[PDB]
Amino acid sequence: MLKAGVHFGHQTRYWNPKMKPFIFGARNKVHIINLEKTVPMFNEALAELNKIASRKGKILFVGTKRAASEAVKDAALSCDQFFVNHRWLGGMLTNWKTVRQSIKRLKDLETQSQDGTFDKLTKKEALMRTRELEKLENSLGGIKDMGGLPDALFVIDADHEHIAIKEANNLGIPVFAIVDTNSDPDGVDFVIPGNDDAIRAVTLYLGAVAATVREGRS
Amino acid sequence: SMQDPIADMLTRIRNGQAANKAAVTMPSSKLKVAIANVLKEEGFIEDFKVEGDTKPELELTLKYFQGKAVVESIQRVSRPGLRIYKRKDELPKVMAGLGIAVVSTSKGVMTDRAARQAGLGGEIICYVA
Amino acid sequence: IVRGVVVAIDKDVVLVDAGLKSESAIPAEQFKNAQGELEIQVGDEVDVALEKAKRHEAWITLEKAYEDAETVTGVINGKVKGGFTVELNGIRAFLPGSLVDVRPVRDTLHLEGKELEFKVIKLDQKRNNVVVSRRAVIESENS
Amino acid sequence: EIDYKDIATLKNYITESGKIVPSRITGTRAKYQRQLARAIKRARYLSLLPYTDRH
Amino acid sequence: ELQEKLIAVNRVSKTVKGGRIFSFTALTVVGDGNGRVGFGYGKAREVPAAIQKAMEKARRNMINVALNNGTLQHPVKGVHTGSRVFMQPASEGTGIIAGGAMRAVLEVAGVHNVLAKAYGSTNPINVVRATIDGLENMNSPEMVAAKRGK
Amino acid sequence: IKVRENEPFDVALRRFKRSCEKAGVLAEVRRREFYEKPTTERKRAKASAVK
Amino acid sequence: SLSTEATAKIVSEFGRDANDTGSTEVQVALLTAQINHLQGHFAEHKKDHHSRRGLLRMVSQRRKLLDYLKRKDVARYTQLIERLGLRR
RNA sequence: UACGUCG
RNA sequence: GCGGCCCCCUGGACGAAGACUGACGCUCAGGUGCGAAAGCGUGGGGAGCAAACAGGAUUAGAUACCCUGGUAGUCCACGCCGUAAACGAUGUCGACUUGGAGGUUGUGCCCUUGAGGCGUGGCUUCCGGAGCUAACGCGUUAAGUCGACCGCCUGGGGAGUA
Repeated sequence: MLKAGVHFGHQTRYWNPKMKPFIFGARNKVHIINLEKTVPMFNEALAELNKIASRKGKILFVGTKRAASEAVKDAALSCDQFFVNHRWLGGMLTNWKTVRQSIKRLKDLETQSQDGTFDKLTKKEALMRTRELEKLENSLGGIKDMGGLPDALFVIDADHEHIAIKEANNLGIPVFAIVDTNSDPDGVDFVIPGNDDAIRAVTLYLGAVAATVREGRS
Repeated sequence: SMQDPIADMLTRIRNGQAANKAAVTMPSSKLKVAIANVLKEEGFIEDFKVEGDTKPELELTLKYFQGKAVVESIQRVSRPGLRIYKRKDELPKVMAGLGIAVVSTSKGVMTDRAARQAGLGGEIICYVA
Repeated sequence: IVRGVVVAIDKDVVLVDAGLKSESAIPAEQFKNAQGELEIQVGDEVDVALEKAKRHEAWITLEKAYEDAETVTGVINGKVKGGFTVELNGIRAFLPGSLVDVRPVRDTLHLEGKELEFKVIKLDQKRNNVVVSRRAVIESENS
Repeated sequence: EIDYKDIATLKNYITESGKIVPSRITGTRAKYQRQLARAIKRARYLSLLPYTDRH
Repeated sequence: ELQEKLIAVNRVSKTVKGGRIFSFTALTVVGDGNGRVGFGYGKAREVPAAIQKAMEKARRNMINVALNNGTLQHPVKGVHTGSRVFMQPASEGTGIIAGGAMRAVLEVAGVHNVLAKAYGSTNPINVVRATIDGLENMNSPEMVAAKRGK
Repeated sequence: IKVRENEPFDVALRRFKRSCEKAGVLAEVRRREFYEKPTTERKRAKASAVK
Repeated sequence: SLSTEATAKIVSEFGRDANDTGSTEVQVALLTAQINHLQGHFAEHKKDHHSRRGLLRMVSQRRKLLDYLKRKDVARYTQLIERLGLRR
């Protein structure tokens, strides 16, 4: 709701002509996003995104670059929602089938880990198995309790996370992206011209989104 | 050199529809305003506007229905290399009637429906499909 | 010059906020003292003027050297009216032509394009400059 | 650059063995590299500069 | 109401280290009989696995066609790779009279009585791809009148 | 071309000839007048100098 | 090409006034002046095949303009080629 | 050779 | 195709502002011109290089590659020839259609507060979007979207031969 405070746009380099409607674009070789265009765009994204959030849907924040972590873990986990913060595996939506059995192995190995037989029979293989929980835990972290493929997708950079956008367009999932002036509005259904790599901007930004996901009529 | 300004106009409209262009400007003439009036009348362009005093400039505000473009295929039929003059019986229908063919008849620049109804053939300028 | 605040400090890397599209990153080499430690913490407003930039605030470590005539290396690159500008560690030096040009006996073209070693005696931190000595000519000319 | 009689300037833009230095080294926008070289050659004809260092 | 039929099976080869290795490719088209046409390629080591992969890919990747009463609407030309294809609505011009590998897609497409004539190449894998492209960019009088106002 | 030095000298250290004459300029003028191979040798030398 | 004083003299002779420097008689007379001057140049040299290509452009262009002015006003044509001594 | 499928 | 420097004669291109003519334009079968290299004719020249040629090797042989010599030729004047992987294997002219990094040559504006900032032309290089393409790739210098005129193609060989 609050006016974007401190980002005003970025990316002098590799700017994309399809971002030409969103650029004010003056200072010191770098491009300034027209935030007077961003505010209606971002309010629309909060509108439809709250609309699917009230229908009891799953949202899947996507935060692979740094420092979108742990800001996407903090914002998704502040809601009762899901996230990807480390490397987004190629095909966790379009073959979720195989990713379902990898999530199943993460559940079986944490149940085996903190409760069952973890000290049993070996030290070396037990260390092997625990670092399998680090690898499967940081890759399949947020999505491990989803149990479906989600009803929306909220990516924090459109060019850095083009794979996830490409799959959610492949599957008919609404993509909500904060694009920058280098990115491309591929199949992003609700584009938001913003700043992808400022931590102030993405914490303000995810703060608003996580605010409207759990917003409660009460 | 420019030897067919009509085909140049239709080229401007094909390449404007193909580039999601909002509007198309070109040099203007009586025949281009006649054709453009037929295109606005039949619903293939949104509007036209002729400006300038000593060098007129026709401007066609183009149409896009969905994301797709309205003018699906515009072709020039009676080119200068070989002109095509059809009678009222030989006068063709394009896409089996779903798409007009702009014929220059003696009564004026009309469509195929309008000139087959008027009972007179002429010089068939372009297929708009 | 940019005024920023420290927010993230992960060993060997310091993160400062400025207000642009990205937050700069300063190597601990600029915030380290002569004892071998750090002098800052999260929440401190430090100065940073932007490793071809960290030298501007790294020359402060060369003071304990110029206090006892520290021999360095440089090269002439600029020339005006009797004044010569030498790039010494990135600081413009001053060399008058009192001895550089006087009583020409031959083709004195061994000046523009010379790369030797000069000596320094006095330094000026008030004029951000380092005037070269005069007697050191007995080393730069024919070492 | 425009002039060839100023052999101080020309002598900066030449190597120790009489050869013209490339603009890849000395900067010198190509127009002035061309004027330069042509002036060096006019000067070598007048024996203001040498063609080589083994005359 | 699925109405599947196979057009072409071939034996392709690979040429590994020790001799050659022979694989089989199917090419099928399914369709309900009222628009809704799909084709699938599918390739496998034996013929029934190939046709099954082809059907399974063809049941998805299925496209709508705006039919007329039982036939096409306006004459349409679809091209794919080297294969240029004409079709003409033939307003009850009885019977589907199309080339091989075009008769099948037009048959399960639900159209009954068009006139065709494929030109150019007439490789079956590209003559469909030039019938769907074709039937895909054929639009109806309620779509053209939707576009241009009336 | 020349070098000299005063009495502090040990080694030749004449790398003035890895600057100009020895390596390229004399090995180049050992072999044929073309006009043709140099146009392509320079074409692929400037086409190789790329990032 | 031609001298500034020469071009100014021919514009003054053939135009309606000075500044009428694009009229058809004027262009024809300037092309004619240069054609004759280069007759003097190409009597010598004779293997300046590049400069001659420029000359044949002048000849062809003069010809085009004479054809224009012939099919616009024939009185201007006859006065013009009468005055320039061309046509043989 | 050689690829044509069920309660 | 043109590479030291200087003079003389000379062709074209591009840019800036303004003036003038007023469709005078585009393409072009036959026709005419120019057209690398080798070659030919007459007369010069001839240092290097080098077909032919000779010798030495290598080799089973070596009419070759390698070595040592070496004539025409290459160079000049005038005439002929009339061809090349004469190639961006892409005819000419014009119009329209997302971009990025350069090079080169003009010009305008702004503190020129420097080796700057903002534009606007001409030519050119690399990469790529849509589109096209059998693919490879082309991609505002198109092989995209069109128009005008020309040239040429119609299976391989025989044969570009008789």
